[PDB]
Amino acid sequence: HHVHPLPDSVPESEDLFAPPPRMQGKEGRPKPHIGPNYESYVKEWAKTVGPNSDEWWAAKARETLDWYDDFKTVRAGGFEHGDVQWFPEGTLNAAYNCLDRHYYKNPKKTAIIYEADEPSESREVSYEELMQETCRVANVLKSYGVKKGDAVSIYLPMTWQAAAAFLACARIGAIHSAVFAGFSAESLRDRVNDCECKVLITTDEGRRGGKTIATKQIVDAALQQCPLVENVLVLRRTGNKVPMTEGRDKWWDEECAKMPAYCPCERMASEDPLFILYTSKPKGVVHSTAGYLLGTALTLKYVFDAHPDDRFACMADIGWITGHSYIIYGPLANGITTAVFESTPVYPTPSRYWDFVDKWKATQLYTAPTAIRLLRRMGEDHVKNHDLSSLRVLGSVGEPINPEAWHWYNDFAGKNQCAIVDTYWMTETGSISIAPLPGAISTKPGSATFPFFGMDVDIIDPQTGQVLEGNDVEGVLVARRPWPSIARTVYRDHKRYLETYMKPYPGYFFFGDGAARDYDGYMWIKGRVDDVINVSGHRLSTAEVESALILHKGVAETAVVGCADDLTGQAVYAFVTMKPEFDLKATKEADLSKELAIQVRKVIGPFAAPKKIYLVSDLPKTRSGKIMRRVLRKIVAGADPQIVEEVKQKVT
Ligand SMILES: C=CCOP(=O)(O)OC[C@H]1O[C@@H](n2cnc3c(N)ncnc32)[C@H](O)[C@@H]1O
Repeated sequence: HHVHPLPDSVPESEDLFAPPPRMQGKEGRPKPHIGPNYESYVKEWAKTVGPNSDEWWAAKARETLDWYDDFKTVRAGGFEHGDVQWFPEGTLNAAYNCLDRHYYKNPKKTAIIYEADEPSESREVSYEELMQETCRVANVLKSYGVKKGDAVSIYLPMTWQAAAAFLACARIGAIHSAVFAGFSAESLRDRVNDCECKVLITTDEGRRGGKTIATKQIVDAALQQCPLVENVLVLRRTGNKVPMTEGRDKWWDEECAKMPAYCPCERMASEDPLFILYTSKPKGVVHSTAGYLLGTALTLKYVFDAHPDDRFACMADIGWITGHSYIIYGPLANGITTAVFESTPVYPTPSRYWDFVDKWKATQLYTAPTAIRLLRRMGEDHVKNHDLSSLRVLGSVGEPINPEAWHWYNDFAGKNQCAIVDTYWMTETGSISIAPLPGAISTKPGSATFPFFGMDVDIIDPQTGQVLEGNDVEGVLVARRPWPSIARTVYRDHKRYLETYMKPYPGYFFFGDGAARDYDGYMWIKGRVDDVINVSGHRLSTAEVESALILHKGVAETAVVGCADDLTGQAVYAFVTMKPEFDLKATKEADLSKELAIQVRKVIGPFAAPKKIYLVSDLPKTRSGKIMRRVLRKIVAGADPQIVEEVKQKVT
């Protein structure tokens, strides 16, 4: 075979995992929406793509969402000029479909499981309580003069009220622009200025992993260079003394106390912007209302086989698109219970995730590979002794998942009884693009499998632009047609939007990842095209090599980048993080990096061997969990910021 799976210790003949009994409607579990085999997936998938899919999408749009005014046209526009349209004549409100209509049905039903940084301070937040706090904040925003189309910045930590902040902006037609609680004043500054918002929401302080976040302090430093900001709503999260600017800053609780607990919904056009999300100049991705909301609802319902009574647990942060889509809009659109996790995976201990699952009986869990590798690094005592039988599905998101981690996830977290869904997508896709449907697809470690409804992808040659037709091919991934949840522009920078995604390969959407469709049709996302290494003509993906390195005993996490090599063009350079146990004194470093080079030669090839390996305590990662390989590539070429100092030193 030309295309090989990500290196794994299990033989390929014993590495295919059919949907287990919890996803077969047995043991009293819900029957999956799509099942039981790959055929049942294509039968429905094929309805959602091609020129004959309008009828299907028109129905799902009316099945999934409540509409103030119905739509006439289903889709229009294209990539060329960035004029994507979906249900343009229709109107709705995001807050209504995430709150009101569910409050009217079961008001005492839990909407949010607020898992506070301290486990004892956790509680349930019903829809009634959530809708009421949302309407109060909306009325506060309206009292500040916020109008439909105005941008509002949200600098909130993972407290449950962040959902109220989001939905309050969408209730009145404003455009919220959420920023990671923890970002520096300079990063916050640039994002508050680009969106030109006049209102800012934040807390006095944040709490994560037992460490405080001086949100109001960082905000004060930022707003010194944000002239437009006139009003700041400050939430009392810790109650510790923080500076408050007279006139500009008002307390959340005191402002909401003056307002009613209901607020009418603004009638939004399908294509009115819902939010701006800036990606780490700053790129403010913009999403519309109807299309983004429909994509998050359908993906959640089908990719996680969500049912009315489930308790979905996405452990991401709302500063990330993963939180936007699968903490707030997605789950609450479907009217179920969702989790707001304020802590880390290892506070107070590396058992927190599992203490959480058994406490609330999470029916699905959804986190990043960087966290799965973290818990793997901490031993199996923290997880082995839990029940966790309430789970049915386990999700990975943010990067390629090494089969080694995929197995640990499958073994201990799911006790080999849960489906593993490797969900591939981007901030610019709005919702999950390629992922296995858990009740129908048999999984391969590290493979996203097949594309989701509305997504028709192709493998194109990166230079010629020709479609590699069929199986056992590899290249760069691209989409053939728009999908409902696709981003519509970059805020006040539609040229960057077209030049980044639409002009590289005229006719398609350009994700920026390498991909391979193996002999069975499974898709394999190998990493960022920018991270590809060209060793004497061979194109090495970062997932291939990293997955191989983590196959050696004691390896915790790895990151490989490229650098100029006179003989080979580029050479591979590896940054390796070893587990706590591994005694770096007893074992010669030279002998270790030599065993690793061999490990790569044996499974990949004699060209993928690193020309140099660096041992480091950690890796440069973003808040979401992405490994910042561009940094490592820049260094070799000459979150926790203190990790860059160790790299510049260990490399030099
Ligand atoms: C997850 C959504 C939000 O991610 P965002 O911050 O927009 O970054 C998107 C990128 O994450 C990678 N990526 C994400 N999921 C996967 C995945 N499942 N496998 C491999 N790479 C992945 C892949 O490079 C993609 O372009």
